[PDB]
Amino acid sequence: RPNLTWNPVYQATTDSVANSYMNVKKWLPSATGNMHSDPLICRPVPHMTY
Amino acid sequence: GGGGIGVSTGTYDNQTTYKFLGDGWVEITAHASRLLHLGMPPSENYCRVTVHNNQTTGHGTKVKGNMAYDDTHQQIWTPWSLVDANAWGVWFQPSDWQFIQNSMESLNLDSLSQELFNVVVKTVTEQQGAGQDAIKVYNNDLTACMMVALDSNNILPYTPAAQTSETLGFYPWKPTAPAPYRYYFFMPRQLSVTSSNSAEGTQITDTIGEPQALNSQFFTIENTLPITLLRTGDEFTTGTYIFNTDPLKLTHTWQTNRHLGMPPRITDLPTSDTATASLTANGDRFGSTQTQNVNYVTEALRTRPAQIGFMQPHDNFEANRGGPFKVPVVPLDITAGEDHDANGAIRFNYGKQHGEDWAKQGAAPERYTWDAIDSAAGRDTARCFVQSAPISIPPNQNQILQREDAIAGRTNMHYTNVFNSYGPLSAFPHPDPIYPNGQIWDKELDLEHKPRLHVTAPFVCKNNPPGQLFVRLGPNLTDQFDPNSTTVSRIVTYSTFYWKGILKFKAKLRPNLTWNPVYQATTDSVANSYMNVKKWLPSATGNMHSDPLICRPVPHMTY
Amino acid sequence: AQIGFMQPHDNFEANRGGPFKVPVVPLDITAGEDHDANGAIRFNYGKQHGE
Amino acid sequence: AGRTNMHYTNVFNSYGPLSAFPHPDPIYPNGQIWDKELDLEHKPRLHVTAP
Amino acid sequence: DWAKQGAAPERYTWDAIDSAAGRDTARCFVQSAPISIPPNQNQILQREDAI
Amino acid sequence: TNRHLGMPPRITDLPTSDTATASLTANGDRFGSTQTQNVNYVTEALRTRP
Amino acid sequence: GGGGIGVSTGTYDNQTTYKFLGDGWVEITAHASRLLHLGMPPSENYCRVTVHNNQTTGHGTKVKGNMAYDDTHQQIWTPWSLVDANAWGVWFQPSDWQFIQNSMESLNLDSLSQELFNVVVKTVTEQQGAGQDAIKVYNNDLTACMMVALDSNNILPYTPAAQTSETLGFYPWKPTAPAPYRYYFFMPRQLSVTSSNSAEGTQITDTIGEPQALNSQFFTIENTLPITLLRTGDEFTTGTYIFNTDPLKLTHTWQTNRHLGMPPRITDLPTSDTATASLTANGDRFGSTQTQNVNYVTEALRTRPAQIGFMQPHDNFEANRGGPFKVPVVPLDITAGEDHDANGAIRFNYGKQHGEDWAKQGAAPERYTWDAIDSAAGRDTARCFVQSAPISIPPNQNQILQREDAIAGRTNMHYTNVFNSYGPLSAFPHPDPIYPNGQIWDKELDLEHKPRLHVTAPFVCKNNPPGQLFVRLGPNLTDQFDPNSTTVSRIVTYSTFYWKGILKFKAKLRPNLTWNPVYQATTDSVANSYMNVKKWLPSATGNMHSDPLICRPVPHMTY
Ligand SMILES: CC(=O)N[C@@H]1[C@@H](O)[C@H](O[C@H]2O[C@H](CO)[C@H](O)[C@H](O[C@]3(C(=O)O)C[C@H](O)[C@@H](NC(C)=O)[C@H]([C@H](O)[C@H](O)CO)O3)[C@H]2O)[C@@H](CO)O[C@H]1O
Ligand SMILES: CC(=O)N[C@@H]1[C@@H](O)[C@H](O[C@H]2O[C@H](CO)[C@H](O)[C@H](O[C@]3(C(=O)O)C[C@H](O)[C@@H](NC(C)=O)[C@H]([C@H](O)[C@H](O)CO)O3)[C@H]2O)[C@@H](CO)O[C@H]1O
Ligand SMILES: CC(=O)N[C@@H]1[C@@H](O)[C@H](O[C@H]2O[C@H](CO)[C@H](O)[C@H](O[C@]3(C(=O)O)C[C@H](O)[C@@H](NC(C)=O)[C@H]([C@H](O)[C@H](O)CO)O3)[C@H]2O)[C@@H](CO)O[C@H]1O
Repeated sequence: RPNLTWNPVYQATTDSVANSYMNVKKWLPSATGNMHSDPLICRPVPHMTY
Repeated sequence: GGGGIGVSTGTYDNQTTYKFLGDGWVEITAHASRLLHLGMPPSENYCRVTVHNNQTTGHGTKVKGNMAYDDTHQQIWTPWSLVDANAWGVWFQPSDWQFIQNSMESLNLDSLSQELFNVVVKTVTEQQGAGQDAIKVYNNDLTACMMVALDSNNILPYTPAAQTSETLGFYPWKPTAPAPYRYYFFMPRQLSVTSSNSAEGTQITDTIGEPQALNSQFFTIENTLPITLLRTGDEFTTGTYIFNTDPLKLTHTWQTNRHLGMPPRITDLPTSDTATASLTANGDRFGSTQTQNVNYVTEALRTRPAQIGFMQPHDNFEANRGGPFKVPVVPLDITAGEDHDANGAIRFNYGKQHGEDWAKQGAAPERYTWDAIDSAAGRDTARCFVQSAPISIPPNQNQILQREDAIAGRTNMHYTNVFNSYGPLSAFPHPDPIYPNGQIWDKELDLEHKPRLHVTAPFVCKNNPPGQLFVRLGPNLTDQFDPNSTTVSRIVTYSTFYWKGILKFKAKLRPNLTWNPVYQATTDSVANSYMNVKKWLPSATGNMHSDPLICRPVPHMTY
Repeated sequence: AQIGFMQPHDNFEANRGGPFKVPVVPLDITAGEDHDANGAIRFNYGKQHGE
Repeated sequence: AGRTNMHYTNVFNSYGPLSAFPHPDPIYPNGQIWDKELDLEHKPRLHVTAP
Repeated sequence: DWAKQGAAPERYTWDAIDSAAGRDTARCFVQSAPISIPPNQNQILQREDAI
Repeated sequence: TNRHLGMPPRITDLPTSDTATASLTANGDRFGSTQTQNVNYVTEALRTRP
Repeated sequence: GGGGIGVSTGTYDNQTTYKFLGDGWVEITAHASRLLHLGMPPSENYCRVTVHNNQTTGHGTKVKGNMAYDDTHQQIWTPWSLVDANAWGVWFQPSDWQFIQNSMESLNLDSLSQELFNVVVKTVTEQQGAGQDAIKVYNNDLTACMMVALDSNNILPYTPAAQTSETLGFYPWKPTAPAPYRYYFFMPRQLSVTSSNSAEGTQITDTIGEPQALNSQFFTIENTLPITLLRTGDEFTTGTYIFNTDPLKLTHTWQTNRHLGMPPRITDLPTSDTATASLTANGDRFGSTQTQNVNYVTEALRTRPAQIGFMQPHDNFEANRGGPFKVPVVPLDITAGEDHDANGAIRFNYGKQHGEDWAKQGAAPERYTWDAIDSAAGRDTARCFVQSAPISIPPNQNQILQREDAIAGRTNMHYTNVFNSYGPLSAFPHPDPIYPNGQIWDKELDLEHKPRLHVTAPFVCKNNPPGQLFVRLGPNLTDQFDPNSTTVSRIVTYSTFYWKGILKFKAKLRPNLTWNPVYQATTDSVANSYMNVKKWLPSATGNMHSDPLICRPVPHMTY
């Protein structure tokens, strides 16, 4: 993608905030090995239409 | 050498040349030159300005039913200005338009080249005089520079000035000015839908939101475009853009679904010139219909190849995260019912530089409504009707949906307002060009899938539109400058520069194959006539006005 | 996607040339025998064409 | 609109970007074979009279 | 989630990331031409209007 | 959206304070194009969009 | 020919181009252009100025225990100014930084080129007006000249302005100014070490010394550098410097000594997701330790290959012939104890041109503390402890040196303050770059033996750094000039010139080999969030602020 905007752009990122849809814990294996893959965001960068 | 402060850096040329090539092909090269006045930007800072009309009185949005008066939005104000010349009037004398409309059958864009020359930057100083009437002295800042930028890759938001009537002037002998460049910035916007009859307690929700990262884009001319500094003896050239577009028909249609295919056979020829003719009994007549409950064929029930034109929802004020908006309507024939909104008539407001009578005093702008010249795809809402199948002719009050029929108990609401007949059989003409207050070319929308046509311009660049030309005056700093201070004392400075553009068109002479004489755009001397030549003649005081001219005067057979 | 589509019935639109039955894409009358809703084509012919 | 025999179906158009329909069937022997296209800058997807 | 016990399947609703082509039905409205601003209860088709 | 297409309306003057809004030219005196003729004013909502 | 007063002598270019070469290599060419305002030097004489704060009150050095407030020093003031652009913000939009941080894994300097163009020298004259409000008239001195010098051989003292926040502005649309060049001159300096609790009679020794030949060096730009006189139609070019430096990692580490090597084998897998696991009895566990008094192996006693990070003396105010100075500390992780000083956190104070909210009123500068993004080499002083050999676990109050233990009877003094664990096994990460208030490159110290790294910049030229650019306005003498007189009547004169620089970088795209999603630098719309996009968006009044952005967001395996 090209970068031509002064303002920083929104990017898909994980966090450590508790009960956060993006808590890395979700994409990490459990102690028993249980794994889950919740849907990830797409098209995070905006583009000018006109 | 070539560069010099005392030498001119360009040539004023404003003439439309016609080169007839052959087989009826015409190369129309339109030269346009204008003098531009640029001043210092009130601020040298990019600004995120918010406009919000929450007034609880007048045309505010806290007034029940003023939803349409919504002018709320956020925009990035830029110290840069824009030299936009995308309007038919900036490229052709009224006569040129007439010749093309009356003699040519097709017109397509070819190439565009633009040049900035003869830059003059001047400083204003005030000398003290008697009566305390300080005189203003204008001096030449030979070393001063004007910043010029061209966005060829079209990275910055496209802003056609024609819509705001902020394009260059339509009169080559009058000075002009560029338009301050500005672009919308996403801002959450929600406005409740109410009515003048809504309960007094009804609370209207007029709310604006804080910037959202997912949709926040801030661009600066400096961090995106290469900027050329222009001094008195400097010139700018934009090269030669090539237009890749679809040709525009200079002819109108007239054939409705009732004029498609072999007409019904008359029994016998009319007896007298004042006599009508008779067809075979509908029951005995041969033909094809799509209604089976009936055992007869009538011109109205006859199956036609397709649908010329289509019904369009009226005042469909849709609403997104950006507030309510009038859904655009394909410009078609208002018909004999003069149903402008039903057919998308375009009413535009303009100023003296764009054809308002210079004599006209008062701020009130000139307002003209453009009705499509087309006479084939229009819809007369008052005559349109829907019947119940199995078709029963004649029907009863409960077997037909006439327009007067109220919808949802709203007396003035009719199915026509919410009826969309667009389908795979809908066939309509393309928007007519509007000299001289009409945008010529337009940028396509970067959506994976796009609209069939744009209601604002007859031409849509099929790839990348001509680059926007940006101009600004640099801060003329004084002796006192604190880089850590917001305030920036600056020398009053203005600049004048000449702009020249060359727009080329590929047109083709129209064929003449009709016995009857054809309708042509002509002027007259009849008093109070929209075409009284006096209108396009200079006044005694020199006042000039250019009222819109007709287009597509010659009809062409549709089927 | 959508196989087929609903089509306005007896949309008699009107221009400068008078009223006209809007054509309907010929589709399946279905088990409801909805001919007009699906644009059934009824044609009238003479001896030279199969009468 | 209080019309007993009028139903939303009569004024309902579901044509959209997802609508997919077959093309008109030829009708031996009383059927037009070829047809002329309409000289409109933009044209219909198909003609109901000819395949 | 492998831990999630019970037959009940995992259910997720995907909302389009797009923020430009959506339609807020509650805010959408249709007015009568000739347009009269501000309109009266009989000059505007608000959503709450029953059909 | 359609409300973010084309050159925005010209603000009369820049906002005075960071907490201040801006004013446009009177809709009656404002220049522009609409598809509604029963009205003699141009409003961002009534503005003709491509 | 090419030279002319009316012709421009350069092009404004401020865009970051990204050229993807292959195998993931990226050529990042950063163009930066700024308008500079230069004024007449208050004096045209080089001056040996002495600063000495001997006040017996307030923040003076005759106050017991104000040793740290020492600002005493001698400097050679020069009529010359310096065009320094050694700061990350002067070369990249906030977005550019984010893209590089989130997508690239390495970054190295390549080449640097600088150009001075469009020189404009103007004179200020005052005309008498009513109300005795003399107006200031600004005229063009076409024949005036601006003196430019480049010290490529680096003979003059190196002065990175970034440290004084005196580099060029970080906003390309705002005018900027160079920084007055000045360099320290050796001056004997001795200050006694006292405490707020010292005896009232305690006499503090605050003494300064006379210049010492053994250490006296006076340099003048004129007698050391070739000077280029620049007139309105003149241009300066510094050529293309080539950077010979070591690449910078754009990734952080997380592995401490407790995360090095094969982990201990769990007896059995955890039973429930909420259950922990058990290892083999430390007595029966296999492994290697460096403590023999114990017959067991514990993760903490396990022998590790080396030492990730190291303890550093706190506030080691060492003292030479130049007075006391805070010994620098390798920037590391403040850890969960937030031990900033123990880990060398960098707190910097800057002004509007460098990211202070333009709205912020008051002289008070913006103050930000930079904590190293690293999470592996930090030291939590509160948790650190030293035990006595033969190791006795658990130890007694006399067998362990906990932090709270006072040293030399000073209650708040702890061994940690005087403990240095740097050794042959110490392994630490290199200083993180700090957009946008961070020095990029730095000069190496001409000592026969040099430091492993510099705490001020991520890049150290391994040979000779880019030459410093010096600019000054020549004395505009009047009619009255006495060469034998010290006083020099001069015409008020100021100059404005455009600076353009091209900095090129060799970067490499990061690899993705982890199942879990990776942490990326992102903005949000959450209210009062350090990353609320509103911060990097222009205000309604145009106020702009650039708060520091995170770096090295992606982690990399250390061992
Ligand atoms: C006569 C009738 O049955 N109804 C008219 C109706 O036509 C009229 O609408 C327009 O026509 C009048 C005719 O005088 C007038 O033109 C109106 O307003 C102006 C305008 O918008 O300012 C007057 C301007 O002078 C004119 N422009 C020029 C330079 O001639 C424009 C322009 O011609 C018009 O916008 C084209 O559509 O029209 C028109 O709105 C309305 C007026 O309320 O009602 C009856 O008078
Ligand atoms: C809070 C409010 O105003 N209204 C909520 C409404 O949002 C909620 O709908 C969803 O949100 C809740 C929030 O806890 C919950 O997520 C609901 O149901 C589940 C589901 O469908 O099973 C729970 C799942 O755990 C979740 N998936 C995972 C793995 O996290 C899914 C999924 O997030 C969701 O389908 C995405 O749309 O949601 C959601 O339906 C409804 C619930 O009745 O009403 C209020 O609680
Ligand atoms: C909350 C707690 O346990 N202790 C806080 C402690 O964090 C705080 O130190 C800093 O954090 C506060 C939080 O509001 C504030 O940021 C302090 O001072 C400022 C400053 O130095 O001027 C305020 C500025 O607005 C800010 N910069 C900007 C533009 O946001 C800077 C900057 O964020 C900071 O220097 C980064 O380290 O901080 C901080 O010093 C102290 C304050 O005494 O004690 C508790 O409040």
